[PDB]
Amino acid sequence: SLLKKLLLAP
Amino acid sequence: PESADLRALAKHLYDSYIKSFPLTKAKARAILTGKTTDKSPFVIYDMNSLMMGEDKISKEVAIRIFQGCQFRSVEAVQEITEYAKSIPGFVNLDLNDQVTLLKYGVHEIIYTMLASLMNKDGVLISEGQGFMTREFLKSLRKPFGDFMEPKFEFAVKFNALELDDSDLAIFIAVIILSGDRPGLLNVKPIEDIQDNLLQALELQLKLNHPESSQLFAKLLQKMTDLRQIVTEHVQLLQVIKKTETDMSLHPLLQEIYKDL
Ligand SMILES: Cn1c(COc2cccc(C(=O)O)c2)nc2ccc(Oc3ccc(Cl)c(F)c3)cc21
Ligand SMILES: [Cl-]
Ligand SMILES: [Cl-]
Repeated sequence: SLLKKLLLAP
Repeated sequence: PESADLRALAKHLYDSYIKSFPLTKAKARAILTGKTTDKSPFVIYDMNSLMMGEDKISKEVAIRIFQGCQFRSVEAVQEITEYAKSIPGFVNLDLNDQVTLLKYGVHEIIYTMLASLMNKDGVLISEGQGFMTREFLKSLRKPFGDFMEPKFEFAVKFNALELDDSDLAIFIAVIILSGDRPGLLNVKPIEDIQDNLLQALELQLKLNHPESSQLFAKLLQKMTDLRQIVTEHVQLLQVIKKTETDMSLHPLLQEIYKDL
């Protein structure tokens, strides 16, 4: 998901 | 001491809050009370000034404004996500649970912070570049003219509590770490973090608002009030998507609004 992607970016 | 650590946690959250949110309540009230030295916000109070502001800061105005709020929401979700990642223990939670906490908690945080940019007469937009009057916002045709009244009503009462950015940083952290969100896989670690955050909020309020009787209890109630605001907002959305076609929703919001 998009939220997951935002969460993973340092 | 345990209390000393709760203050260090409070400070950590505040510093994180400052790094994640460009427009703080302190700066916002300065703009709203006319004390800032920066460029004054351009006031949008009617169709003509909206046109002028649209250059300073195809679709009908009502939809343009509604979609404008949606775009700001997309930006806010990203700021809130960055803030969440700074809450001790958050990034170590099951990743799907992090998603879940944000999915069900972001709007509650958006409306909390929106209150910081509002007064009885209007709301600051685009990081203080503009100020849109409350009257103009409700003068919009149906169903858009009722869109924000519930938020303004909440803000006036919320702002009467006079919280500052330090109080807000912890308040927001508590809400994000809500163990009762639907579908959480591991509630215990979330609850343990929130319990510590709640202890930090309690101490923060006792120290920062010593005379404010029952402020902690009042904030717990505001947390409940915020969920009701989101509930009404979601319902108004359905009513909008049920009559307003051709309206495309940002994918980030589509994800959040899905099964919610
Ligand atoms: C009212 N409002 C806010 C702040 O209010 C919010 C912000 C986020 C969510 C909600 C909400 O009710 O869900 C409300 N940001 C906005 C951004 C664009 C917007 O629409 C416009 C504002 C000025 C101009 Cl020149 C323009 F051409 C469009 C309205 C906005
Ligand atoms: Cl106010
Ligand atoms: Cl929920």
